[PDB]
Amino acid sequence: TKAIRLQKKINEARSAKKNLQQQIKDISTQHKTLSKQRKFEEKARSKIHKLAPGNFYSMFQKKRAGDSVAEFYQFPEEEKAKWIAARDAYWEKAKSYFTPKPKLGANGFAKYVQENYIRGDSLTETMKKLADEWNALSETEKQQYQISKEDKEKYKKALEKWKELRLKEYSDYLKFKENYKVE
Amino acid sequence: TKAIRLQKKINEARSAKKNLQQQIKDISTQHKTLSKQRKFEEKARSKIHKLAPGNFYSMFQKKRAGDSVAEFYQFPEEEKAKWIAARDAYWEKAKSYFTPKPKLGANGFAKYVQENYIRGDSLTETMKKLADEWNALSETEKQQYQISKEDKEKYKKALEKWKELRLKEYSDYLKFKENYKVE
Amino acid sequence: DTKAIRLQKKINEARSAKKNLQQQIKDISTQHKTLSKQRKFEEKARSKIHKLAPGNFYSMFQKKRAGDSVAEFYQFPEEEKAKWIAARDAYWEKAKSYFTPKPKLGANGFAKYVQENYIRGDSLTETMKKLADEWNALSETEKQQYQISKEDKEKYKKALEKWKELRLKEYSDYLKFKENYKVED
Amino acid sequence: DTKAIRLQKKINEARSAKKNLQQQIKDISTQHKTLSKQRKFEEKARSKIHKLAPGNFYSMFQKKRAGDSVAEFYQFPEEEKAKWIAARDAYWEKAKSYFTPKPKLGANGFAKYVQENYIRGDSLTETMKKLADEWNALSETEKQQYQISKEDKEKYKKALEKWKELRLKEYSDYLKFKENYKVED
DNA sequence: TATATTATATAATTTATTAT
DNA sequence: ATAATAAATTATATAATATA
DNA sequence: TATATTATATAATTTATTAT
DNA sequence: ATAATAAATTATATAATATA
DNA sequence: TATATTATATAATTTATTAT
DNA sequence: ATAATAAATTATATAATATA
DNA sequence: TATATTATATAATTTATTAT
DNA sequence: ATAATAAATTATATAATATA
Repeated sequence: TKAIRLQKKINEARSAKKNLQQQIKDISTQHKTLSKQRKFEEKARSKIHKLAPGNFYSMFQKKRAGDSVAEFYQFPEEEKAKWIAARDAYWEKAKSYFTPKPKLGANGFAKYVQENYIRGDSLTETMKKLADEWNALSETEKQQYQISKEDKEKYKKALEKWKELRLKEYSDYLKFKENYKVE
Repeated sequence: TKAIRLQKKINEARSAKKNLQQQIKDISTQHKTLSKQRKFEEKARSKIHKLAPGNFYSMFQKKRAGDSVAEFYQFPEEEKAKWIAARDAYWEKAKSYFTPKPKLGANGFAKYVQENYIRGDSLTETMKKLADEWNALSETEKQQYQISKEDKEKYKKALEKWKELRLKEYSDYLKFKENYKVE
Repeated sequence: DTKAIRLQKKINEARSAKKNLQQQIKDISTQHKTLSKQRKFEEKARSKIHKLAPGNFYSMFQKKRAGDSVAEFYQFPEEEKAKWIAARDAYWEKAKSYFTPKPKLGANGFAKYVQENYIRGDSLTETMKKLADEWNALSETEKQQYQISKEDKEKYKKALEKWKELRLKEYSDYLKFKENYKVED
Repeated sequence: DTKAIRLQKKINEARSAKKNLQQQIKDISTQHKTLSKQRKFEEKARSKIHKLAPGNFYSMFQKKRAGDSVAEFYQFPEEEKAKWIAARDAYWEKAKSYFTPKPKLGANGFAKYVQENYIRGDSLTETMKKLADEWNALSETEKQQYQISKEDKEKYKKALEKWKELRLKEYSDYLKFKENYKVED
């Protein structure tokens, strides 16, 4: 019974080590899923940039993309212009899917420049002169040029809803890009 | 909440690994205890051998045992004989603590030699002649020279009780040997 | 004999070879941390120089937490605030003297078209759009004229190399300045 | 450059050195199993030769389980049993011919006293006890006469060495005999 | 550094050996 | 089997290396 | 997928037992 | 040493688990 | 061999750059 | 800010090595 | 007991925002 | 580019856990 108890403890240890191995594999699988999710959310909110024409052409050739752009460099002017116009129509359709990111309000000296910039001024000269005016302000004079807590929370709410909808917009864009014929 | 769940799984994994480390240390400690127990039970049932005189002398000198036996080799005859007589009295007292192991009954050809050996015979000649007689027996003639199942189970019961009491006897002997003054 | 003799020799070689492996693992770990420190320093020595905020200036001279330090700087009077701002500005002049601004690469393609063909315009967005229309109406060899030659590219390569070098020494001198700078203002 | 160059060289040395360590671990494992097989064979080549049981003899010639084989051998008739016993005995004579019995070391101390001073006795236990009384009544130099000289010890050392050698060849020949032995009886 | 190896230093026990 | 001894073998203890 | 464990299934060896 | 065995112990092989 | 590294091969995206 | 491009940087995919 | 992690606390840098 | 900031992001340091 001494060795019986000891073997019983050995068997519980081997079972416990098996449960640990399963939990490690479960956290690894879930971690890979969350890493893919984070990558997707990063691309779905990124800055939308007009696709270059070579990348368009490699999108439409099932050969490898690099060689396709290389062959696109040697193209004549006429086929190159046809590809560029088709790429531009695709660009209009593509940018349609996305909503531009909510901008935050001008604050402090930025708001001062927003209010006291007058049309037809040297930007460097106006910025420096406005800076000299701004620096001479007392701290409560500056404190009235800040964004209220109400507008800050409104921008928080708008950025939050946009962080949501850019996910769905990006998915719709990806479906558009996979199923887009030149036509 | 994705990362919340994932971290929760990571924390359960670190707790589970801690429980596993504790269980491994528990089985290691218990394993060492059982190994000491088995060693003790092995010595408590071993064959009792009369202690050599040098080992006696090293028992009684708190210097290291090997050097003590080495100094005991160079001893004169008189002190050597005093140590040997004291060791012999210790041997009588020591062998008193132990019960000799139950012998199993003679079986088969051994029992045949037990029954047909007659006093004053060449042992090699009697053993060989009895072997020639034995081999010529039929299988049921041999089968009556075996130990009955009843006596086999009786020897099992006796060896079992002895395996028990040799533990207690050995412990009493160890207490005797630690607390024994020559006197 | 020789079976056990060979076996013992290999067992000794493994224990020595295992110590050698353990040493290389910590040495490559050491060099990896060192080369990373080397990277983050050469990165800081080349970044864009930004005028230190006054709260950060005030926290530089107090051996306390930076958050607590800037919080104490916000509640300053207007005069004390102006004195710290003037001291921070004298510091910033002395600091920006140490650095060389990064060499820019030449304008290429449409950027060079704007650089060569920009005429003063009251509306910049219409001006850039008009230059875009002129550029797009150009042929491919007309556009190809507006690219940077290999000579200008290699000159910028050597300029960026010498600058990446010298910014390390500039940053080292700046750090010596920042450690040994008494407020004095 | 050279920071990363040195670091990459050490990282490559560790991965090669790690393969070298993995190889030595399995090689020392291989040699350890091999040297253990070497030990168990030289051990079997020198053990005391015991006449093979008839059930084990019968199981040698059947490609079945040994327990089942001896069970089939127990239920044999007396005549068939005698035939197998005679065949096993012819086998045992042919087998024990292959081996040399182990050289014994000379009797020493009280054993040599018994070897030199044993006179025929009807009661052996009283005889050994009487020799014990004669021995114990001897002085220490009288006892010291009855020990084995260094010359006889070294002769036994060389004899045991040559025997430990030759028993390997004897056991090898016996195994060739046992593999190539047809029952024939 | 606790806590397995390992190893190496020392003591305890068994074995061999005589005869039978 | 009785019986006695060194030698060999095994076991045990303590120190060193190595691995959690 | 080799390759330590490990475990356990089967066989091989050794032991004990008579007498002494 | 003589000799024949059941039984106990050890060794080897085969199958399963597991950890490189 | 599943299943982390890693690495190396290829594609996607951002940056710099002109003027302001 | 507008706008256009190669180049650089980053990210992604696939293949190889290594570690459970 | 160094020494990877790791985690999290604090500080440093960069970004965005106005105009353009 | 000019310039001043809150805020966001990244980097560095300090403290805790953990695995050599």
